[PDB]
Order: sequence, then C-alpha cells, then structure tokens
Amino acid sequence: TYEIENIRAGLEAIISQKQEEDCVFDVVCNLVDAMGEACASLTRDDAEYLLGRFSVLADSVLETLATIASSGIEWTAEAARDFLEGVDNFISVA
Amino acid sequence: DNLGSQSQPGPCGYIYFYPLATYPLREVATLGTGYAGHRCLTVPLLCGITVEPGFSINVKALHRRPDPNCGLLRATSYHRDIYVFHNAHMVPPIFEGPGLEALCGETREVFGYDAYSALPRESSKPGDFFPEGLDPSAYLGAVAITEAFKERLYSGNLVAIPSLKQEVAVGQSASVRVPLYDKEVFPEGVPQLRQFYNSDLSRCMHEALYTGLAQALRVRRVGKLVELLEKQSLQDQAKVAKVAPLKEFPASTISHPDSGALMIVDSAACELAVSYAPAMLEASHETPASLNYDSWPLFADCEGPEARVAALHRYNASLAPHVSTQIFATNSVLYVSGVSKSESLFNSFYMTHGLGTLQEGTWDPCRRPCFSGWGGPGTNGPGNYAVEHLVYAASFSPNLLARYAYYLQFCQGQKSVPETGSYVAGAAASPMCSLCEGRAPAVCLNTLFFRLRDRFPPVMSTQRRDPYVISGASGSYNETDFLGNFLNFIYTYWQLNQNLLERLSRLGIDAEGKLEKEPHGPRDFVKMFKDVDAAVDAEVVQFMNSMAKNNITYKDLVKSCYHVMQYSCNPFAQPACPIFTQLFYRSLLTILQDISLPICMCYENDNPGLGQSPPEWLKGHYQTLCTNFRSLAIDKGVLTAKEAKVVHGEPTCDLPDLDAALQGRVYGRRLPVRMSKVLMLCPRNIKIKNRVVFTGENAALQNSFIKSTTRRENYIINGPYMKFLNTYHKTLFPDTKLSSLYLWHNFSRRRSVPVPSGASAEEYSDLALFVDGGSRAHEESNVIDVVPGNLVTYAKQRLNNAILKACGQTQFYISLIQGLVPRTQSVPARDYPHVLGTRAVESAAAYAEATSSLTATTVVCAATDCLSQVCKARPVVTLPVTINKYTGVNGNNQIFQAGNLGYFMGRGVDRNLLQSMRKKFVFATPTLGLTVKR
Amino acid sequence: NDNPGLGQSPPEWLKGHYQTLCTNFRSLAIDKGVLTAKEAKVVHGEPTCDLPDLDAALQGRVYGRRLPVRMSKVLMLCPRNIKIKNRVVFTGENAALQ
Amino acid sequence: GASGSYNETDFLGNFLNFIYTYWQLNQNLLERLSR
Amino acid sequence: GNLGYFMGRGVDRNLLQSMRKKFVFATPTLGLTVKR
DNA sequence: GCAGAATCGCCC
DNA sequence: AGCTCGATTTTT
Ligand SMILES: [Zn+2]
Repeated sequence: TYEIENIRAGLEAIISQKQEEDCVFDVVCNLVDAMGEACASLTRDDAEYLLGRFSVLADSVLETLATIASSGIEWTAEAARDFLEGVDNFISVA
Repeated sequence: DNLGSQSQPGPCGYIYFYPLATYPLREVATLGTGYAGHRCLTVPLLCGITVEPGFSINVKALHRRPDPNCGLLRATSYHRDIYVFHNAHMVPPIFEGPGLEALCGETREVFGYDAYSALPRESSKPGDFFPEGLDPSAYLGAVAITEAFKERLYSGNLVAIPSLKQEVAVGQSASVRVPLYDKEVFPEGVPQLRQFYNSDLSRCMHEALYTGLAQALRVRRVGKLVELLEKQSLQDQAKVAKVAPLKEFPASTISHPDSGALMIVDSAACELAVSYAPAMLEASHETPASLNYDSWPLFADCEGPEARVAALHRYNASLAPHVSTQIFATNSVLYVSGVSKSESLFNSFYMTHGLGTLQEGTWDPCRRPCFSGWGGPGTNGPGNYAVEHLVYAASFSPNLLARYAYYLQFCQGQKSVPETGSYVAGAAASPMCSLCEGRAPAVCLNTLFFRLRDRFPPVMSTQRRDPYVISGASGSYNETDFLGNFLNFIYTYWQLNQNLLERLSRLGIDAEGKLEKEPHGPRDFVKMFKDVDAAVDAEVVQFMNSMAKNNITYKDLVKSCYHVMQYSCNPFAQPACPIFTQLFYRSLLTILQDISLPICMCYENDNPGLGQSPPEWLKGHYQTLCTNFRSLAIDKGVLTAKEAKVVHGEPTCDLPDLDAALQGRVYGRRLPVRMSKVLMLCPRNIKIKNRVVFTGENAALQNSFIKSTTRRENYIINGPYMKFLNTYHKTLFPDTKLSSLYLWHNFSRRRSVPVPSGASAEEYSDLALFVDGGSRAHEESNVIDVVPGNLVTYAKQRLNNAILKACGQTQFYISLIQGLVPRTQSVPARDYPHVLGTRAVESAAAYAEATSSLTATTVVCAATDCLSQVCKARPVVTLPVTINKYTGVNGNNQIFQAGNLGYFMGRGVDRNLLQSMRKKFVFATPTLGLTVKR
Repeated sequence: NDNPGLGQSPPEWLKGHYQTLCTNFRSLAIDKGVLTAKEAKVVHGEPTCDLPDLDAALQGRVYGRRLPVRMSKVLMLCPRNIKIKNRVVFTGENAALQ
Repeated sequence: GASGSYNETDFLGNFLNFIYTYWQLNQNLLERLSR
Repeated sequence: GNLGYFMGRGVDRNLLQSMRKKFVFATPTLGLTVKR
C-alpha cells in the first residue's frame, strides 16, 4: 500500500467505532501523530481523501488544526491533547 | 458542397520571420518543447501568436507543373505543429534539467531504433531563404507546413521564393512570410543547392514526429517509414501493400500454433492503418474558436507580461493529469506491444500491452533472427520501471521528454526513504550522474524520477486482452445524464431536463445549484426542500401523461439505454500542446488497427496463408482487402466518416509567375489548373458507449448490482441530506460544539436533538422528523448510488428514481460514470525541489533555508457526482476503451462494433481509483471559460 | 465511378479489377432484399472409404479397397429463394396518381 | 418456375405475419365457417 | 423485385383493355404430382 | 479480476 | 400505357 491508504484505513477504523462522544479530537491526534508539522498546510482536497467515507468531517478537522497552528504548541499528539482538552439542551423525538 | 471544394489555391507551406525586439518569447516557451542546449523546437499553430489572424488551415496546394503552362492542385489541411529552426536559442526551455540529448541517443541504440542520417549537403544559408534587406541576426525563423507535403520538407525537396514575401501582423509584432513550393513546380529543374534544407529541422521531425508513428506500428526503421509515406502521398500508392517488409515479431507469435495466420493479420492491420490514417489527417477540417489566441478567456483579468505567463502556467497544470495518466497507466497507448490470439470468434484476435515484451528480441517476416533484445539497466531497483522506460515513452526525443518532465513536476509524490533535502544535498550531487555531473541536483531528471518512483507501472511480458487508454478533445453531442441516450429523439429526455431547470429557476436555484437566497433556519431549510420535491413530482406527472397518450414503449426503451461520449477526429480541436499531437495520432492509429482485426481474419479464413510470408500473401490480396475495410469499418458502430468529391470552379486562377519569381521579378498570370486527386475522406467522430441497466439475466453477476432493503443505522449520514446538513450547520445550530456527523448519528441512535438558547422546541422536532422521513423513503426507493452535493443533483436523482420505478426497475443499482476533474493548489516547496532551479546545493540546512520561503503549484483530481454538467463545457478527456465485435440480429451475417468504456490499470494513476462493475471513471478538463468564450 | 475506364477496353480493365469486384458482389447482392443464399463448409468424416479398385476394374477384375480421400473444394453456396413484392396501400401522397 | 413454401397473398399480404398473427386470424375465421 | 405487367396483346384475352390490378399465371401441384 | 450490443442521422 | 420500399430469420 501507499502510506495515504494506511492513514485513511486507520481514520475509518476510529470513526466507525467512536460512540457516545464527538470524534474530531481523536481524528486530529491521529493526523498529528502520522504527519506532524505537515498538518499545518493540510488542504481540503487532501483532508477529504484521508477521511474516506466520512469526508463530511473535513471543515471541522481543518478549523481544529488552525487552532493548534496559531496557539504555537509543537506538532505532537501529547501537546495536541494538552491544548485541546484545556480549551447542552437536548429534546427527545417520537 | 464541402470545405475542400471551397478552399483556395496557394503554396505547399510558409517560412515565418518574427522580430526579436518585440515578439513575446516567454509566452511561446510555455507552449513549446524546448530543452537546455536545443537547436530546434516545436510550438502549436495559433492565430495571434504563431500565425496571423484569419490564417486558412485548408488549401489547394500547387505542387506540380507537368509543363510550364499547366498546374496541378492537391486539397490538404495544414500540419498542427510549427517547427522553430533559426535563432531557436532565443526561446527559453520548458524544463531546466541538463544532458537529455545524450540520454536519448544512448537509449535509442539499446532498443535498436534508427537515428536521423543527414544529407551530404550543408543546411541552406540565411541569404538563400531570407527576404531582401532583413538582417538574419534580428529575427526568429519557423516553418508552417501542409500535411500532404511534410515528408518533402524533411527530405529537402521544397523550394523557398523570397521575392514573393508578404508582410503580416502576428499579435503586436510586424512579421514577414515567404512561400514554399515542391521542386516539381519547376519542370526544367532548379539546382540541388537552390532547394531548402535544414538538418536541425529534419532531425527534430525524425525524433518528435516520425519515431512515435513507427512505435505505434512496431517498426524500428524510421527513415524507411518516412520514405514510404512520401511515395504514398506523391504517387497515389494507398491500395499497394508497403509496410509488411519492415515488420518484426516476438517469440510468443513465432511459437504460436496459429503463427502463420497471426503474422498475416498483424501485418494487414498495420498496412490498413498506414493507408487510411494519413488520408483522414490530410482532409479539410472545421476551424475551432479555440484556435484564436487573442480571444482566449483565460487572459481576461491579466495586466502585463508576468500575469500572462503565470496564467499560462495555471492553464498547463489543468492539463497535466491527462499527460501523467498516459505515463503512469500500465495500459497506456504508449505501451501497446502488438497483436495476439486467444474470447468469441470476432474477439479472438486482440491488441496487447507490456514493456517487458517491448525489450525482447524479434524475428523477420521470413522467420529469421532480427533485433537481439535488451537485458535492461537505478533507484527503483531490479525488474522495475527505470528512466529508460520514460525515454522510450517519449520516443527517444529530447524535445518530447522535456515537456513530459515539465508536466510530471505538477504531480504529488506517493511513498510506498531519505528526506528530500538530504537526497538533493546527498546522492543527487554525486559526480557519477550521467546527466548533471552533480552540478544541477534539484532540477535533474533523476531527482524528479526518484520523487515519483512508486507511481510508475510494472514491467509486463504477458498477452491478456485488456482495454487501452486514449486522450483528446470531446465532440459536440455527449449523452451522460443518469439514463444516457434514453428518449434522445422522437417529449425528449433532453427537453424533460430543460423543463426541470426552468422549475428550479422559479425556486431561486441556478444550473450549478447556487441559491439566490440561503435558508435562514429550520423552517426555511424544510421549506426549501419541500418546494423542490413538489416541483420534481409535478414534472414526473406531465412526463408520464405524455408517454401514456402516445403509447410509447418507455418500459422497454429503458432496458437498452447507453451512456455515450464522442471522441473528436479533428486535429485542430486538440489542446495547444505538442504532446497532444502524439497522443492524438497514436490513439487514431491504434483504433484503426483494432477495428481491422476481424475483417482481416474473415478474409484470411477464405484465402489461407498456406505457408506464404505476409509480404507474398499481401501482393495478391491487399487491393481487395482495402475495399472490404472501407465497406466494413465505417458506419458499423465506432467510426464515422464522410466521403466527398473535391472540385475547382474556375478553369484558371490568379497566381505569381514562378519562373520570373525564381529570378526575383514579381507579376501575375492566369495559369490553367486541375485537381490531381478528387476523392476526400472527411473523419467525424469515434463513439464510446457504456450500458446503463443490468437486467438480472447473467446469474454470475447479480451480487455486484443487487439492491438491499433492510433498515441500516447509517441511513441519515449516508442519506440524501447529510451534505446540506453540513453546509448549513452554523445556521441550523448556532455556536454548537458538536460535529454535524456526530449530531445526526446521535439522533440516528438516541432519538434526540439540541435546541438553541432562544429557539423554539417544536420547530426542531419537525426538522428532525423531516430528515428521518426522507432518509427512510430514500433507503427504500433509491437505485442511484450517489450522495448529492447540490440541489440540481438532488432534484435529478429524485426524477430518475421515479422513471426507473414506472419501468419496474427496482431490484438493481444502475451503472454510473464519474468525472475526475483537476484542481490546482499552491503548497510549501519543501518536497518540490525543482523550484530551486539549476542552483548548486551544498547542504541539507541550505536546502531547508532556500525552500522555507517558497511555494510550488501542484494538481489533484476531485470526483464530480454529475458528469453531464462537465460535458456541457466541451472537455478534454482521457478514458479506457475495448472495441468489441459481434454479429447482426434477425438472421444478418455482417460484423458490427462497439467501443466500450473500460478500466485503468496501475496503482499510481490516481488515489480516487484505489480500492467495480457498477462505477467507471473518465478524466475531464473543461474548455469553456479557458480557451472558448461563453 | 471510383476506378474509371480511362479509354481501356473491358478485358484490359477486368484484368486488374475483377477479383475485387467478385467480393463486392458476394457482400452486396445476397440478403439485401431479392436473393437469399447460405454459405457452408463441406467435410468428409472418414480418412478412407470403401471403393472399387479402379486399376483392376479397367482390366475387368472387381474387388474393394479403402482408398485415402480428401475434399478438392470446401466452400459451397446454397441458393434459397428469389423474393417478389407488391405494395398493398396507396397513401394519397403522390398527387399525380390519385 | 416453381414457387417456394411461404407466400403471403391474402388481401393485406404480409401484415402481422409474425409477433394474434394475420395467419391465425384467418385460421379462426375458417373454424367459425366450419360450424 | 417489384411485380410488373405483361407486354403484347396475344398473351391472354383476360389482359385485354391498370395501376390497381396485377396478374400472375398459376397451375397447382398438390393433387397432380404431390399427395394431399 | 472488471456485463452487452444491427447501424447510420437528427442536436431541440 | 404500368406507386415505394434498410435487410435478413421465424414458418403456422
Ligand atoms: Zn543528476
């Protein structure tokens, strides 16, 4: 395989299993682990390919990666959690 | 009447002279084939940059005077490329890497190919072909040539007449042209040194034009192919066999149980391609609006020369995926290896591919040893694709290889490795490099090859029946909506789609799905969709009423519908790149061979080889086989062409006195004239077909097409609304932390929805029930495997699911075609080392410093959900085809053909192809708003 | 019309052209609305067959031999019918006939 | 000469000869006339 | 092969005088040389 | 690995 | 003096 196929498989494996919590921080940590500093310029066309079946998530991933880039922490999964985790009404339907 | 009859008398070609002080040298270089150290290059023929506005591409060429008082006329179009031969060092190269001319020379010899052999004369001195008084140091010189007399240009048999000069405006530049005439217009003779010859021009044509035509026939003797094409043009030899002696065969053909019949079929297919392809290329062609460079829309916002050059580089990046696909695909037209035998009877002979086969030794038509083969060679390792295979793809031409390398510089790397800067400062700078000596490490061809290494195809020695990949301009009438050519003529399916766009206009939605007013909130989002659903459901009723009152059998017409694409046969319709000349010519020669295979087989079954060699068998049979081909290849389901007679109206015409003009005196005469050829074969289109409906009849296939009905958990997020629920998320749920995917998946499992702080509860309970209701209705009814991105595609999906239900088509998904469309993006130059130029690189820290402030242009492809809107923009296309052949119905015994859309081979082609029966792909780049005005 | 006579006599013109004209006729005369015919290959199953010894029979002596045999011609053109047609309905379109 | 086996020479000729067929329609009428 | 007309007044008295009527001569073979 | 098809034109 | 017709098989 190409390495972009292995990143894509690992993201579809996370998103297909994550339940009872929103997945964007766990997707962003897997990207920052696999690409490091190269996340700082990740384009929407590359992000949509890597997200595969779940390509709808791309805008929220890119908005999240800009907060890591602009807050001046280094590109590692340990620093990404340390920033993100420091930084509702719900009606039921018939 | 016809375009041939209407064309005027004129010369066989022109020499153009452009002033160096004012001519736009950096613009033409972006469209050229220039390498570092060149003495000649090719550029496109274009009105307003290489020829004057109003240039006639069709002419009657005055080519022979049987005596001083009679002229003969040949009807011909121009050749597509212009050859730049005098002061050519003034045009910048397209690619900066050194050493290409020696690399091409070495690689041509190991494959056993013929190099250009110069005439024993010198090249014509400037004072022999320049107009009176012009300084040769002040001008750039180039040839424009007619398609029928280009071998005469190569062979030094044209005469230039400087006294007949004409002054012409080429864009801003005050330019001059001189006419060219065939030496057969001087029956008393002209001295051998009075004829026009340039050795750098003839060598450039040998490499960049004729070598690729020889590769398409599997011939090595390029100079002998040029000689037989010249005699075919001047002495009417189209019905005489001529290429068979030059043929060569591999051990898989020589060892074959049917080898004697295979050698005859392979030879006869090549003879027919050489008879018919030049005739169709020489024919009179329509003049496209894209041929006018000063009306190109892509320049419309540009101010000054830098903006114009940067606009041409963006234009070139939009074409690169077509060029890189023909390098990366295992089944590219550039890697066709020959003919082999099994498949049903008419499919039993077929075209093969493989670079391993192309390296092997060969035998001649008398079964004697011929070429001895090559054992192979770099950084991609043993048995794998090497830089020599890229040189073979480029026809051993440094001009073509330079423009291929320029397109490959737009491609992304895909690692299956040293960091880029430690490769560029490390092994790329070694004095062992046979190209740069380590003195240009960032732009070197070996550095580009190292970067793209894992995308090149495997090297193959097998004989399987696969589709081959073609590139070129599309025709006028494509049928690529969801039901293809269903009810195209008799209301028509085209009119039904026009009616739907009119209803969507009354809702405030345009043809690309843009709104005049975006939805304000939950009520407005529901209201927007319910109006589109009601508008589609109204049009289904009016259509079903029309089919009923006319008793039309629409329920059976759905079963036989096809998607249709037209591949254009006009050479002037192709994009303004010299690589597209070779891709078009080689696609045409390959299609004519593949169409001819069963025609040759049936004639040989009736007239057996009986141990004769193919040149002996063709001597008796070929004249009859030409006439069978003309009757059975055309209008039988792939190729369309129109025969016509060409006539000239006047018995004399106003022409210069060529005997006085040779002595420098200029005045007119009314010379008697007649046509030397009357018949013309005007080519039209090649037609590509794909079947829409699987009928369940072939029991082995059903598991790929079958429609499930059980209630899935993904039904909202893989349903018809998810892309809109994402696009409008910030207006539906102001300042929520939740992703749109998690909000609707939580609803899909827990039945709950968040209500914004001042918003009303029941308004959101309704939004949720709309999404749920339509998603379950779609899960039940849908047979079109698409998640729509815009309201026009959403509407068209709802419409076509209704028609298929009225036809009882409910058990299976339909076939889809998806367009892959180029998107151009600027990225940090860190892994794109060619931005540094011919610069010396001394350390990885200096490479990192020099790239830290720089950006590179790159290209990726995006999948469209709606091919039919791309086909309205008159696209450049690349696609795979197999030509299948079959018997007629109702007791008929004739052979009919279809060109069926196939699949790409090789994992390096595009990441969207990385894993189907029911989805196929085409690459498309639009031309409306780039080179043609809306 | 495509291969003109140019003052040649018909025997001179046929010397070059006739082999091609045979193949045009076979393709354009049959199954085109008047004449129908079926092409077939003829084969013999046994490699030898029971036949009289013709050298002995010429000298008046009668006995059998299993002579080796093969076909001297393989293609056969079986004729079927010639079709005659007559139109039933006048549609009023040709105003001279009404 | 001799005629072939399949001739269509009733008042409407080859009308609906194959797909009920005009031949079958004529066979139905002869059966009613037999009764 | 379109059905046409007979020429010559000696052929048969039934042909002695149209667009809309044509004639064929016919002799049956069932019950003569072939058994019903 | 990865259907089947008698064909042409017409172009709203 | 005397329509127009894209064609084959099927075969009761
Ligand atoms: Zn180098």
